[PDB]
Amino acid sequence: MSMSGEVAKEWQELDDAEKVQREPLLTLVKEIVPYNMAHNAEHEACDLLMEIEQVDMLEKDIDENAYAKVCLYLTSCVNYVPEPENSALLRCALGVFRKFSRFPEALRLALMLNDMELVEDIFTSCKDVVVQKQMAFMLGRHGVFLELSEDVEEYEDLTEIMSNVQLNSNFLALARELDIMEPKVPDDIYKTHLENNRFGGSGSQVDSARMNLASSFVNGFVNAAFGQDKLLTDDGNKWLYKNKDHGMLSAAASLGMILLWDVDGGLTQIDKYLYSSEDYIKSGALLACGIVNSGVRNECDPALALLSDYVLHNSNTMRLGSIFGLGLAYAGSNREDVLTLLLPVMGDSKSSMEVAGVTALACGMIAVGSCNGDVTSTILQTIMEKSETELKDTYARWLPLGLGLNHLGKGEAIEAILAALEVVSEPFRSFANTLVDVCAYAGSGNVLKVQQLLHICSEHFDSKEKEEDKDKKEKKDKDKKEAPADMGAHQGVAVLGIALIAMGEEIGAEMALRTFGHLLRYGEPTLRRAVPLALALISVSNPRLNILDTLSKFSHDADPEVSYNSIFAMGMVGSGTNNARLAAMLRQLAQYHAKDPNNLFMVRLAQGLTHLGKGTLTLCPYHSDRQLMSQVAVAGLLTVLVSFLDVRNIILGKSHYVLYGLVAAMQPRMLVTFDEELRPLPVSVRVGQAVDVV
Amino acid sequence: EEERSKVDDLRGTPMSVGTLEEIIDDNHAIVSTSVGSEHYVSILSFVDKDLLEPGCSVLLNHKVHAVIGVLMDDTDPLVTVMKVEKAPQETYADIGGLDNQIQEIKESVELPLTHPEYYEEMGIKPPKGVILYGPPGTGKTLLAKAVANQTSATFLRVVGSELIQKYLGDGPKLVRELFRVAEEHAPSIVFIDEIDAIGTKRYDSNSGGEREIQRTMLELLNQLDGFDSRGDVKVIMATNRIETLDPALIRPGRIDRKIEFPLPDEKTKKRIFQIHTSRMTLADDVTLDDLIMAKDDLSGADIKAICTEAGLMALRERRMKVTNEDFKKSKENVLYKKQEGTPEGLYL
Repeated sequence: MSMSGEVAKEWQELDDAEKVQREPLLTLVKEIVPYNMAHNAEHEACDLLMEIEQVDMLEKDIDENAYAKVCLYLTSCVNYVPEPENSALLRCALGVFRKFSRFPEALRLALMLNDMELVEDIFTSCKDVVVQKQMAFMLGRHGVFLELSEDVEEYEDLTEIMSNVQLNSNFLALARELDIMEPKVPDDIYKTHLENNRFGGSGSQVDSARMNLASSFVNGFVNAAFGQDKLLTDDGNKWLYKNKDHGMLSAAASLGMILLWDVDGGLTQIDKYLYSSEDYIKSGALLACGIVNSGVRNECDPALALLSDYVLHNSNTMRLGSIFGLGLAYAGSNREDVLTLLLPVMGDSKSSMEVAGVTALACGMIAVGSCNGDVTSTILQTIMEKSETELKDTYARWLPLGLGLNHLGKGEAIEAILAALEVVSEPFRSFANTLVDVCAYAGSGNVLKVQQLLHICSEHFDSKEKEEDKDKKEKKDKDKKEAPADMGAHQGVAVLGIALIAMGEEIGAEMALRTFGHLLRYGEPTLRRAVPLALALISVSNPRLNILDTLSKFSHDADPEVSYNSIFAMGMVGSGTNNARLAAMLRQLAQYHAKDPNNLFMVRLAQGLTHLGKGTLTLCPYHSDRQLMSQVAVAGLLTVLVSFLDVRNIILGKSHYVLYGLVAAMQPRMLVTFDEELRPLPVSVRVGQAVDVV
Repeated sequence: EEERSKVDDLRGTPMSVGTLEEIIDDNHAIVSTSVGSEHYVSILSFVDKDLLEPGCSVLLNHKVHAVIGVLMDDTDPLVTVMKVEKAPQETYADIGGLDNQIQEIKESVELPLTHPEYYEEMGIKPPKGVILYGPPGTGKTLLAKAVANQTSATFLRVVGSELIQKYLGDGPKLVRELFRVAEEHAPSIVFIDEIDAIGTKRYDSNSGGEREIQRTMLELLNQLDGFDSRGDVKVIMATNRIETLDPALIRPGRIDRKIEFPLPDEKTKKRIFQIHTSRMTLADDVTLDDLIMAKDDLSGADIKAICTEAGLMALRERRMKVTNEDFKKSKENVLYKKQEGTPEGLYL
């Protein structure tokens, strides 16, 4: 019209086409082009506000985007009746995509505020009420795909439109960096459960059909996988050759080949150190000496015979680390020893864990992928023989570690048979017992299990176990973000919050320093004692900066309880890498005059922070650690704990044969460490030797 | 909570703000308040006496001349100048064309901080910073790494200039400028630029002249020499031409790396302008083949100036247009500007 080409700048040329609409339709863009093309003219981009409506109703595309570059506003609300809107929008949907990638094969757009913002602004009304399946599927743009989805449960989002491997490589890569901040990640194939045949088959189809370059993610996948669950479900999903792929499965030759490679990257001293300690006969500690020979040998039977014959003396809990080496020796590859491993169980009423519960733990933990399936039914049948003598307390801690480890989705339920013994009613012993007892049975994930076990146990309620009971629901759902919503209670016992922040948040970036720092300053006294315990999870990213900083003030504190949780906070997550600050800090720590095991628990556990399963041949020399443990053992003089510490640094020191690292790069979590490490907090007598299994 | 309503009667409500003089081992702390008054103050409260140090703003209670505690000190007009950050608004996407120079010193500025393992095993270490020089922007050439060092740790820019900064000299309060900014973070980068000492028109006010400008530079050495400083405070010096530093001054630093950037070539100038215009061009359409071919030669300084006036003269048309008779006439002004001093020489 003539008003659009006026020299005056007076408003407005917007929305004026709604008043008189059908009449201006008689004209065409031929009147509009001389005003916008000629320079030194008024209403250049202002005339596009009326033109964006004419090009939209005429289905012309790439013109509406070019005219909306300056506008950026009227594109949202534009003329209401939805039928003309959703009609031309699908014409605009399919019509803009054909204007892109016409070369063909990119060049890509060219998130830009023109193309990506216009499809995002219109996507509002798209995700509001009508239609479905906007240009994000048609154009295949991964940039708009991040803005395509809306807040929803991601469990059903694991499926996508199938395409070529070329585009799927970039699709899964850019969808991964979107899901690293999201609770669910592509790595969830481990955790989930699921358990359907979909992920097992699709996991083996990414390397299909090439069996040569498949060496990665297949050959290195089966050998580094300790559990049979990944080697069972994927066995039916692996079609290569026929029936003979089991040689690289079951962890028979798998664990044997990587163990020989650990010897090539090893090794650990055998004759020198052990036979020299044999002239010292048996130390008065009866604590860390058994687990030594466990990981070391592996496989040799002569060292296994000294274990057995000795521990028939039955003295105290010393049998723990020993019989744990009975199975682990032959089980280093496969199967193994699972026949005579469970024989001492019924051969030794327990009446406690330190007597017959040792060998009963052996078959459970040393299993590592069994099931198979005889070991499952064997462990359940073996524990049903001993009930009143176990009873509900001491051996009920380790028994769930023989099932939930291998299979989180196992159909066999061992909880109901054990839960009938809770009639002992003891609130004290049940603390460290029922904590990991109900939690380590299975990973669950159906939300129905935690509701069941809450009604049958409580009944009522235990007034104590209900603390640790709700933490299982926090452990059940992994980093689902429901945990920050579950901490609003914040009971005076405070055990809820500390276990909630650690396990309830798993992500690459911490982001928890705002909440973790708030609970310690706003929390009641004595809570700061258990605050560092959350450092075993969220600190796996950059433990160097944040950990030793705050723990430096907590290490010199005179309170023995907080100093016991300080060195533990660093602990394993802080022992991954060495440094000169860690070695220089070791000075003056062992020079303290303080008594009690907290003194040597601070210094000696930090001696294992110099490396994990590395050396000594190749690489770090053992003479440096030998002179350190010898000079510190000359004090007191015994103080038998000086014989505990010098054998403590060689627990993980001389074991080797396992590189962890992390464990693990696949992002699982060790269920034996988080279990046992919570007992040393109210440490009394034998709760420290249960942790010595590691 | 209760300590707020308890000690308030023990100190206040009224009190005074004095200064600290000296401390005696008998717990009597001599303080001095305006004007010319001393006293013996023995207080066990809230101290913290070790962190104080004299010259402090420490309070003095009215009854009777006792120090209950401290609040804070701002202090002086001197701190309000810089106000951090500086944040990386000078971007590596504003520079380009230099390769052999950009590789070497990138290590020295990144040699501290990351990769500490082989840095501490050395134990000698080069914690001297670096040194820059050269016209017009040869010192500004690697300044882009100093702003690239603003993405982590901390940066400081101190204008050396010539006259306005005088003082005793004694350099008393400029060491304060370096010290107060390092107290916030304590990594540091300290940058000095444009030393005019050789190009002075005259001495400023009562300083010297001649040797007293030299002795405050010799004090600039003794500060920087220096006894005794361990950490950083990473020292970076820059100027147009350095005849200044004595053979003694270069030995502490910078004895490792000092830089020289040669005049740009056709590859650098094209990479200078195209990268400078990567954010913003003029009327798009810009081709760099005829730009470096027409004017031969001169630094990439003025190539932005002729483009500054390019869209500026076209702004008489309020956005976009080019007049062939006017553009080459407006280009004649800068073309002759460099064509007045064309020969040297034969600089060769």
